[PDB]
Amino acid sequence: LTHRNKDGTGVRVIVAGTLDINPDDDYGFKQEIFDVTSNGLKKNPNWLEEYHPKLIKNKSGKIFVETKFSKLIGRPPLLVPGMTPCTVSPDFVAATTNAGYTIELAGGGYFSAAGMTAAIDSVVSQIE
Amino acid sequence: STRPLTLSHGSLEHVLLVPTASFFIASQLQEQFNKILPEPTEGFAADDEPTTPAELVGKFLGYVSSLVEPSKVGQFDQVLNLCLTEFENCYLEGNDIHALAAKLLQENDTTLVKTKELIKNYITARIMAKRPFDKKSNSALFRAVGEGNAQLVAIFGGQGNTDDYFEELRDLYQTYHVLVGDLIKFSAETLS
Amino acid sequence: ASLLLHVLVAHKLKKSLDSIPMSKTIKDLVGGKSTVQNEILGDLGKEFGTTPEKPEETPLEELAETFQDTFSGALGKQSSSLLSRLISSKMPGGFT
Ligand SMILES: *P(=O)(O)OCC(C)(C)[C@@H](O)C(=O)NCCC(=O)NCCS
Repeated sequence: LTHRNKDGTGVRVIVAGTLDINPDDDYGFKQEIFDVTSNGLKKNPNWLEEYHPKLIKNKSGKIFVETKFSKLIGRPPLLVPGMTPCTVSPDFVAATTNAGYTIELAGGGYFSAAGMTAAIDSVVSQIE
Repeated sequence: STRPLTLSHGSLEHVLLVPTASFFIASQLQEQFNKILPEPTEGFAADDEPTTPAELVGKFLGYVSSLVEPSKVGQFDQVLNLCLTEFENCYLEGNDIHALAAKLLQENDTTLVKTKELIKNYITARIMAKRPFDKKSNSALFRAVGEGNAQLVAIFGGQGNTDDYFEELRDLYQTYHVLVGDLIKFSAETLS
Repeated sequence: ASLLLHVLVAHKLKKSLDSIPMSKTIKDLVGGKSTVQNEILGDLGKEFGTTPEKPEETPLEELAETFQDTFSGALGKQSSSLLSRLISSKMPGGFT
């Protein structure tokens, strides 16, 4: 009961009264008390510290919100998503990409490989 | 000057090195033990029959521990003391019994009832053969609290958590008889 | 899956294969003791692998389908181990 109240604060519950095995391995049983190896000291995640948003700079000196997602793409953690009328235009996809933000070209406004390929080519021609 | 003895049940065995000084005792226990435990069946699934070498040695430690006296130095004291020292050096590799009971449960096809008795047997044996727990164990968790990594808090429950709490007192007393027997006894007197 | 699930639940409740109606949640059948509830969920975890979210809130009838898809007449870990006990522990005295 206490475990579920404070999943994601960085607290491990050990049920000191019973020996069993947790498949999830969310909380411990008696073993964790007695065990001598590193399988006695296990910690539970502290989401506020694991996934704390940070800042960070280029050689250029240009600040970024650092997160799991921005660290992968090298751009701010903001995406304009695929909208059928709105991000069908390769002139919009290009402007948003140029700016420095992630954007989906929208399949939903294209009816054939030929038609989309012409669109994707019009994007590639305009971006850096 | 030693001599081999082989505790076995169906397909699995532990080979046991008895000083020949006290062999005519041990071989008499071996045959008496080898008739109580049942007919080997595939998987070793039935609750009584042990499933690993580690359980078979434990089943023995229990059967021997059931013939010793805690005061009177009998014949079986040195027999038991050289089943323990085998069991502790093969299958515990300087861990706790609980850490072993866990391993068997997620590796092998043991059950809970099967692994509860192994903990009863070993902890009974440790006390029937005057080897009381006195070493400050190297528990990873408590090495970690000394160092100042881990903070611990104790919490105690109340009524509502189970239909029959009293099965918890029965299962606790069945298994740690030899550790709690004195506290139970004290409460029974103090309430009465 | 609809038979296997019924049997796994029936066996854990010490109850007959028709005294459990399939149109009923797992948290309904063992409403009292919460231990048995999770212990059933632990068994379905081993048996069929991946579960829905809050499986003890969806009727066995409804939950049997969700398994029927990604499972293929496989007895797997838990059920095999329950039969291994049933035979050896009961008295098919010699015949395994
Ligand atoms: P399960 O999910 O039902 O297990 C949890 C529990 C309901 C047993 C537990 O949360 C519980 O006991 N709830 C109420 C707490 C309680 O028992 N209070 C004490 C009465 S003085």
